[PDB]
Amino acid sequence: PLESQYQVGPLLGSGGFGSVYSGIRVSDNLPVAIKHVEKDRISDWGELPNGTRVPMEVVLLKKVSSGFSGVIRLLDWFERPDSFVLILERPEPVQDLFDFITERGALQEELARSFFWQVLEAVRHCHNCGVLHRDIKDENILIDLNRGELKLIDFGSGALLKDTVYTDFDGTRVYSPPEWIRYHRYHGRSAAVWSLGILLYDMVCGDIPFEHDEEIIRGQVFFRQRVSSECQHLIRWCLALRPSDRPTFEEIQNHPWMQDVLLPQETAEIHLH
Ligand SMILES: Cc1nc2cccc3c2nc1N[C@H](C)/C=C\C[C@H]1CNC(=O)c2cc-3[nH]c21
Repeated sequence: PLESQYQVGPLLGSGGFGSVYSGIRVSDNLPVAIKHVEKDRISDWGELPNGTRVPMEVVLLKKVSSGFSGVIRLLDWFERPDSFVLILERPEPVQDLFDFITERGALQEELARSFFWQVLEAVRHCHNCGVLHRDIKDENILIDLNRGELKLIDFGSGALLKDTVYTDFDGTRVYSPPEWIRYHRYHGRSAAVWSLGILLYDMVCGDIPFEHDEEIIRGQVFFRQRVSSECQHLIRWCLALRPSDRPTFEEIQNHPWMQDVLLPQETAEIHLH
């Protein structure tokens, strides 16, 4: 079933998420990504409308799937005795934001604005679809280098969006909010805004602002690179200690630093080509 449909290429990466290979769909030569995840390594299980027991990740990807290119598209999935295999769309050429920032260092603010805006549109879409990502970070963002379009990947730490408190977390600790560190409690949207503040800092400074738990709890932001006052203000707002002091997504996108965003194509032409 999987063998007669897909042609497996080289390993793209492996980690907590599992193992992801490059691939081609034989029928139409479509570039794909083949993700393998061990059953033992999945703690978060979900159910389809069919009543079928699948990883939460599959549930969440189906819930976010549409013509919108800001989230990775799940094309197909398969169950093996000891693993689940996910077929994902693969943009070509592509590079993850972590690698991109590593190569460029700190991003120009115009470029950071375009990237951050697109991330915001992607996250808002997820929330509007009842999906919380819980792992927003540079490594989980792909850049379509031709089109200047960004894509959220890896919903393996995600959950159904709810208005009540989360007492579980499996994403990246250095992106997690002080209320998680201190109390093991957080709410979806406000935790997501914190991680977005970490991400934005990372874009404009070339690195994350905090490494240790004590740094997260203190939440004192030091800028190691030249960053405009407007951007600094937005970052500090997203990184407010009290979750209710953090901006809503609307407030972020209405912020003066976020005005006059480039289109993705304009972004690629100026910054990527
Ligand atoms: C180059 C590349 N293309 C991709 C296309 C579709 C989906 C993924 C993807 N990943 C890469 N490269 C990255 C660096 C490799 C592993 C990261 C891994 C992280 N978790 C995922 O679910 C996922 C999806 C893709 N990649 C991942």
